[PDB]
Amino acid sequence: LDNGLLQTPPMGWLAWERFRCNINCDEDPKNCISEQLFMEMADRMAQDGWRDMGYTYLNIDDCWIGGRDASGRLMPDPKRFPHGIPFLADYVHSLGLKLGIYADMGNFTCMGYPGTTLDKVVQDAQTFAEWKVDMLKLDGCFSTPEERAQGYPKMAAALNATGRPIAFSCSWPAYEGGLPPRVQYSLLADICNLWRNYDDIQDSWWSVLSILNWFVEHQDILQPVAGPGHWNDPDMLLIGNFGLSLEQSRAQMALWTVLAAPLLMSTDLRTISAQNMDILQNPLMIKINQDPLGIQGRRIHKEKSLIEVYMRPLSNKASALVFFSCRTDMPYRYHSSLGQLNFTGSVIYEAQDVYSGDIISGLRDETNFTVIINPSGVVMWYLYPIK
Amino acid sequence: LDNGLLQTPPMGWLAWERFRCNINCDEDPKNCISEQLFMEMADRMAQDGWRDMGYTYLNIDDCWIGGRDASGRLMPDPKRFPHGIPFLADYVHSLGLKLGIYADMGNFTCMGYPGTTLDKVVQDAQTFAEWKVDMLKLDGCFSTPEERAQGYPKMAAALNATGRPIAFSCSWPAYEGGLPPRVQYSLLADICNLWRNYDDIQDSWWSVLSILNWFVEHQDILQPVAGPGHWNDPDMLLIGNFGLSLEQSRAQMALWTVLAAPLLMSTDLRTISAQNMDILQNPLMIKINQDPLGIQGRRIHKEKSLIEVYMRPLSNKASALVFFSCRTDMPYRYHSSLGQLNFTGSVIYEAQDVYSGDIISGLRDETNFTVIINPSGVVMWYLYPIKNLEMSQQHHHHHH
Ligand SMILES: *[C@@H]1O[C@H](CO)[C@@H](O[C@@H]2O[C@H](CO)[C@@H](O[C@@H]3O[C@H](CO[C@H]4O[C@H](CO)[C@@H](O)[C@H](O)[C@@H]4O)[C@@H](O)[C@H](O[C@H]4O[C@H](CO)[C@@H](O)[C@H](O)[C@@H]4O)[C@@H]3O)[C@H](O)[C@H]2NC(C)=O)[C@H](O)[C@H]1NC(C)=O
Ligand SMILES: *[C@@H]1O[C@H](CO)[C@@H](O[C@@H]2O[C@H](CO)[C@@H](O[C@@H]3O[C@H](CO[C@H]4O[C@H](CO)[C@@H](O)[C@H](O)[C@@H]4O)[C@@H](O)[C@H](O[C@H]4O[C@H](CO)[C@@H](O)[C@H](O)[C@@H]4O)[C@@H]3O)[C@H](O)[C@H]2NC(C)=O)[C@H](O)[C@H]1NC(C)=O
Ligand SMILES: *[C@@H]1O[C@H](CO)[C@@H](O[C@@H]2O[C@H](CO)[C@@H](O[C@@H]3O[C@H](CO)[C@@H](O)[C@H](O)[C@@H]3O)[C@H](O)[C@H]2NC(C)=O)[C@H](O)[C@H]1NC(C)=O
Ligand SMILES: *[C@@H]1O[C@H](CO[C@@H]2O[C@@H](C)[C@@H](O)[C@@H](O)[C@@H]2O)[C@@H](O[C@@H]2O[C@H](CO)[C@@H](O)[C@H](O)[C@H]2NC(C)=O)[C@H](O)[C@H]1NC(C)=O
Ligand SMILES: *[C@@H]1O[C@H](CO)[C@@H](O)[C@H](O)[C@H]1NC(C)=O
Ligand SMILES: *[C@@H]1O[C@H](CO)[C@@H](O)[C@H](O)[C@H]1NC(C)=O
Ligand SMILES: CC(=O)N[C@H]1CN[C@H](CO)[C@H](O)[C@@H]1O
Ligand SMILES: CC(=O)N[C@H]1CN[C@H](CO)[C@H](O)[C@@H]1O
Repeated sequence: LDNGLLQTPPMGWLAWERFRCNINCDEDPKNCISEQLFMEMADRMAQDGWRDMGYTYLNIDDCWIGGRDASGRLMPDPKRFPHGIPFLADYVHSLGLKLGIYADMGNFTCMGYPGTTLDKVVQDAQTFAEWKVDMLKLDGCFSTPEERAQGYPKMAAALNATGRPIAFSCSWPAYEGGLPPRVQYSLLADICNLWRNYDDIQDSWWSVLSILNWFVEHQDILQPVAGPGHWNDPDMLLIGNFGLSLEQSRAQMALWTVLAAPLLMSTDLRTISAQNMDILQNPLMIKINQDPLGIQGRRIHKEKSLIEVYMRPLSNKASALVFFSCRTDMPYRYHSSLGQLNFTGSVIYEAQDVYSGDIISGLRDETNFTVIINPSGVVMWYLYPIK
Repeated sequence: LDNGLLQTPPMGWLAWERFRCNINCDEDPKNCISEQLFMEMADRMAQDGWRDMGYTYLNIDDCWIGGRDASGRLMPDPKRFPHGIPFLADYVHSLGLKLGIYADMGNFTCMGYPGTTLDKVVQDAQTFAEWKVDMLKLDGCFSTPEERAQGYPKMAAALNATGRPIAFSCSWPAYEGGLPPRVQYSLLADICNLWRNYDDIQDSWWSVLSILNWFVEHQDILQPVAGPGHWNDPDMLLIGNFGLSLEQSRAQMALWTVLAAPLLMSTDLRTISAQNMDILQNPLMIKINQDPLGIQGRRIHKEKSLIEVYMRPLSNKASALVFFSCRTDMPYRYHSSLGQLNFTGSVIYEAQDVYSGDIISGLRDETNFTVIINPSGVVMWYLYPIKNLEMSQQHHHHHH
């Protein structure tokens, strides 16, 4: 979407995966969807390095809505958002952050809150702009395909007409199977800054693998459509939650990075472990994710050993490689060379291991190397030519 | 098997899951299958609390064999076991541990090492006893169903005839589909101390779930067969390795305990984290696993919320309860009561949370309670009539 926004993938925090539709503030005040939750997360992002590392969006998901007023104007739940959304936008802005919100193209939100029907699209866009929102995720429950086909373009146009830059995240393709012929990716790129292609992530390794598999199965279609201002979105990071092991957490970060995915966390920033912070705040990893060329990577090799190799092209003749073990036994010594991974001949390279920080220098295409990859884990290199 | 052994489930360490068939000692001396590996693991078991908490077996799996000598006697790989197996058994015994070994009822071991064919069953049994081995796992690759039907009883008879008590772990049912009519559990209970019912565990939560699902699906058949001296074996613990999260690691420990499973670790004890050691060395957890009645537990409740409840009967009218969340979203507040979990009579109970150590007092059947269960995780209670506390302090003694 040609609105000047998200020339690199969005980084931030999104409520949904970890906090879901918990509205029981009487019994669970610390974890319910509420103004307090968002203010506390904003504070952590400001104070604990997140904003400084690039994590700038703080996004509200489903279950914020209270109703519509006599003029049809959307309102937040007054018990859980007592000061209203402008208050929260202003608070987040005072901390150098951006506020995202959520609506549904359809009669109701997925969890049954008031929907943004076709006849409400313009009003709702105007309300969000008036509130000084910075991003909108438009879900697609409780609509027909024809309604979504009218609605998503209508919302892009309505947001534009407000004059406020609002990043636009579109769930449209996920409701239509994610693929041609029903999904038109050139159309999506013209109307959306990012789109959810596929199924919601859940807090499990199986879920991560299911998403990775669908993305890699369809990478010939998906890889070319991503670029500055228009990203594929394989969903939220699980890092900091319950379902991923340490190796798996590091793997998701590396693989989302090579896929030029949004880095939208969804975890309790108030209690996040040092180990998990270190993954998410890895400076080179973020540099790679945020590479200005915005070229989504691909799986380039799959071996009978169950080692997979992904490659992302980067600025300044650099590349990212992710060596990914789908083995479930023990560490594996993977033997390769840059020549076996299709690199340019006669060039000499240097590599930095993104997780260890160690430097491997003087690699020619013919140079044999070994990387040790743990099960359901990765080794990631940032590689560039040297003199 | 009525050989006086494994009146409670075996606890120990088995090389296979973590170290597999790594024989490259030239490139990987610290992690290859070798006498050094076993000696270092024994030292850790003796020094770091494992033995003292009940982990007594240290078991060799596949890939130890060098060949057979001119008389047909098994030899370990001389480059990897330069001192021989008797030396290793002696070393392990000197630390108060027991040594397990591995063979295959078939032409070769699964990784292609010399097989214990029917003609070698007796000789190999005699060799193992002479080496002062304490446990034998008998795998089933490269055999026919008739060879297994002959061989597993033949090995049980051969071990018996050596006069040395050797705990006998039989893979037979895993090669027959794990179920009647092909598997005859009444025979297995008479010839084996434990048996691998089902597929090999791998270092993933999906694997743990697949095994749990199978045991729960078939628990009407499987639960009654387990007891002192004859256990079901759902395979090794994954705690300490790569695939399980913290919540999953605690779940596996709890569920294996409720199932009266062996607690056979397979992890690098030299680098295991304090957090994972704390799960595996939990004294109440181990007490429950080792309960002298040896009654395997069952899943007693499954709810549309994806919370499941398992219960294991214990000594002195105590019970273990595991509340298990198969949810994949966020912590869940599970509301229940003992009455809803088929506790009847007007007994007043107390519970200890096995992981937190917290005590919950004054539970009657009607008492509403809430437990907070994390996704792919558990809450586990040791539950007892409160009158047990008093009665346990009011026993009276006299000299004989
Ligand atoms: C509502 O919708 C409109 C229409 O889509 C948006 O207006 C567009 O905004 C974008 C982003 O600001 C503009 O794109 C930029 O144009 C710059 C100059 O282009 C001039 O020349 C072209 C022809 O060559 C004319 O069409 C145009 O009128 C301009 O006069 C470029 O310099 C920018 O380049 C950027 O990208 C390149 C590579 O991608 C980088 O090398 C640069 O560094 C730089 O980052 C960019 O292309 C676009 O021109 C606008 N179109 C129109 C018709 O006005 C509104 O932004 C939007 N409003 C809201 C609130 O959402
Ligand atoms: C080869 O195979 C034979 C079976 O064919 C095995 O022989 C059995 O060995 C076990 C273990 O040693 C024996 O079990 C023990 O019996 C002891 C004596 O009980 C006798 O007396 C009672 C009468 O009171 C009879 O009912 C009974 O049949 C016996 O004749 C018990 O004292 C032992 O108790 C153990 O367990 C209790 C807990 O339950 C503990 O408190 C005790 O401390 C103790 O550990 C035990 O039950 C069994 O009797 C033998 N059976 C037969 C038929 O002889 C061989 O062991 C096996 N050899 C090898 C090398 O594997
Ligand atoms: C989104 O909401 C609209 C408007 O509420 C839905 O349309 C309405 O749907 C109801 C029933 O769900 C319709 O009632 C039906 O009327 C016919 C008349 O013959 C009757 O035979 C049926 O038994 C039933 O009562 C109602 O007419 C209709 N109203 C309007 C104004 O269209 C729509 O179904 C919802 N869309 C989605 C995608 O969920
Ligand atoms: C287990 O082995 C026997 C014997 O196999 C022979 O010796 C081996 C070392 C190897 O070199 C084999 O190729 C030899 O055939 C197998 O029984 C034989 O089966 C073959 C059919 O493949 C048949 O021609 C012979 O008649 C059989 N020989 C005898 C002595 O019965 C047996 O099938 C193997 N079992 C399994 C489960 O693989
Ligand atoms: C790389 O390894 C291959 C196979 O292991 C070997 O044949 C070759 O000599 C090695 N190449 C170099 C340049 O050392
Ligand atoms: C337990 O909770 C239910 C509501 O969920 C209530 O109706 C019932 O009376 C409670 N029982 C007791 C003993 O407090
Ligand atoms: C594809 C898509 O937008 N899925 C969404 C489906 N609906 C929930 C909230 O109800 C989340 O927003 C989830 O991310
Ligand atoms: C059921 C069974 O014994 N499976 C075994 C299959 N064979 C390997 C060694 O090769 C392991 O021992 C594994 O535990």
